[PDB]
Amino acid sequence: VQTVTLIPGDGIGPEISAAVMKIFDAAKAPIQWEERNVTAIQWMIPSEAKESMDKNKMGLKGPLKTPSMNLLLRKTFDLYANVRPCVSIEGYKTPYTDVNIVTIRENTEGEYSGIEHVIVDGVVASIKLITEGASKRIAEFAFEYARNNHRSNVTAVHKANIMRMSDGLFLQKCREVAESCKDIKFNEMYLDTVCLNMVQDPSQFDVLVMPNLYGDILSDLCAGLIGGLGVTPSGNIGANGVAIFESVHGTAPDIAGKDMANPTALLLSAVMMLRHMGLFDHAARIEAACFATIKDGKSLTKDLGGNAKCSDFTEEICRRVKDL
Amino acid sequence: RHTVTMIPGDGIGPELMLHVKSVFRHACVPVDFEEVHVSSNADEEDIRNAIMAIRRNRVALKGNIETNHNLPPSHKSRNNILRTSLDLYANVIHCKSLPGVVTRHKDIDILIVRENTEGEYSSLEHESVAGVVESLKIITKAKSLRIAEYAFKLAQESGRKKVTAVHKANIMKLGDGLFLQCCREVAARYPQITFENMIVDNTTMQLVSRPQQFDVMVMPNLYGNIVNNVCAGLVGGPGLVAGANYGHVYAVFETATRNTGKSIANKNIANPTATLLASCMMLDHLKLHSYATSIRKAVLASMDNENMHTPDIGGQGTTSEAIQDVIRHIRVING
Repeated sequence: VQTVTLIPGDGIGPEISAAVMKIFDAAKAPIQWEERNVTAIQWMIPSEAKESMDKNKMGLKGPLKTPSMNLLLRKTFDLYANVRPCVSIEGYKTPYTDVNIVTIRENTEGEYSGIEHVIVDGVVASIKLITEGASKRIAEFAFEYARNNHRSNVTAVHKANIMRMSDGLFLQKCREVAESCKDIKFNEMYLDTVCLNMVQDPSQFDVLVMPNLYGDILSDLCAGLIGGLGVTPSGNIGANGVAIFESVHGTAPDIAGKDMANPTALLLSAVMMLRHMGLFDHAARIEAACFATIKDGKSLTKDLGGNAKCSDFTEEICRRVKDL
Repeated sequence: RHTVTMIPGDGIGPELMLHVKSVFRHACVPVDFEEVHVSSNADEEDIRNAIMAIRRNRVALKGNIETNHNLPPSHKSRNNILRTSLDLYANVIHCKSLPGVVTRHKDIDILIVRENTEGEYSSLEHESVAGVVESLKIITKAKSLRIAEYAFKLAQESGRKKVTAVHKANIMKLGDGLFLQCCREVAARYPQITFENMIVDNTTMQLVSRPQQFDVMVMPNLYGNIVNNVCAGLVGGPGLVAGANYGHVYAVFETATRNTGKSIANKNIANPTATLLASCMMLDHLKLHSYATSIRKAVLASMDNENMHTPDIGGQGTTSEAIQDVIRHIRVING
């Protein structure tokens, strides 16, 4: 029974953080919550927070309000791999029904290198950085994720036709890892083709690995295929075995305390959390109990949406997770 | 009679140029194609003489030259070399829902205006030390102003009402910021046109759910690559949508998605619609508007008939059967 640094965050942060804990022990989970506040000071994040995370290794983070803490937590814990598994959800139906993609985004260098120069008046050069080190590391993580999560194919996504030196070296590191891991089927594809086919037949894609800006855009389009950021789990993996799993929707301050929110997304990042540790049994139950709640009917939130409030939704998940 | 440069390209390009000639013959279009070819050769003499022919002719219709991304960075994409050498700064494509092609989303009518010469297509890279590669995306004021002018003039002349600038200025603060601000400046000269803006991530999310909210869109080069292909796919795929490339004097027409289609080439299954619509836009540009309209109504009429559909859009017919139907629709328009 280990401890998980909890970061409720602002607006609807606390309510959906309450809903996740309620379901987490309604379901026998060997997890106890060590709440914490994260915030820039002096910048920095508090002593309070840096040492919980460097002790527990596992955090779950709600919607923070808006130095970028997105960027702070990345640089403070070396969050180098953004993971977003998108799965169509029965009951919450979009025009796309067959989706099951995992996007794996390099999260340190790439187009978000922070280097821009004004070359002269009216002429800006923004510098994209691609390194042997980081590309190899996100590729190793991509293939390791594919095995441990029983995944058949890993596609590298690139534009090495246009950006030959940089996207090329990213690709070169994906190739070297793939020849050292023939268990998993590897292909390459241009970003524009991946975009073109995604909105036509998303079902043909398995694990997508790609550098920073492409991963930023694709992860969002995929989540748009399954229903939005209100239903999307996300995780970030760092150095020395730290990992932070999170909401990525807004705080929704205008309904912040009216039992009206929907905790699906953070609850699913928690599920994704357990799976990361171990505890698949608990994950499968919580997840299945969630999936069955959304499909069965009018116990639905307003934003998904029915006319039931957040802890009616949450309590039915508790009701059903107790009957494995 | 006009003389047009024709670059057949790779993949489905060659076969589809033949049907373009064939359709122009039946319609008696006063246009003579002057073909130039571009090989795989690392040497640039092919691509350079294609450029000089377009300088001579001012108008061209082209397939897609394949780019081998396994060759060294010195071997740059010829499609890009053409685009930038000739300074065709505006990539324009028009994605509109085709009533005969039923997809997940209806009521789509989006003009996309894409800066076509600058950006992350500048081909400026270097390895400072072993394993450390830098690439310089270039945004300038003169080119951001230029593209923004075009999108707004387009929006007005075609009676649209909203331009949406697409960008990553919240993270690419200087580069994308400069582009966004050039748009804003132009916006202030078109008070009658609603100006909005949106981040490229959230734009792709809105496209796959509510793409009816977009009217005209303008953006820098890579984001256009993404948005063109997203919207091409939404309305039915790469065989349907034409694209144009405009400079101040030169103009070059093609398929919107810029794909060679090597995996379906030479099996008489390619969809000729994108290529045909591209050649009508070329006819409009040449002020041959009556020929453009005859052929465009024919091709569109054929898409209405499910029986004419190629496999890219769920059908079973051949290219040649589609071209047959198109010619049948022209052969009654002109007597």
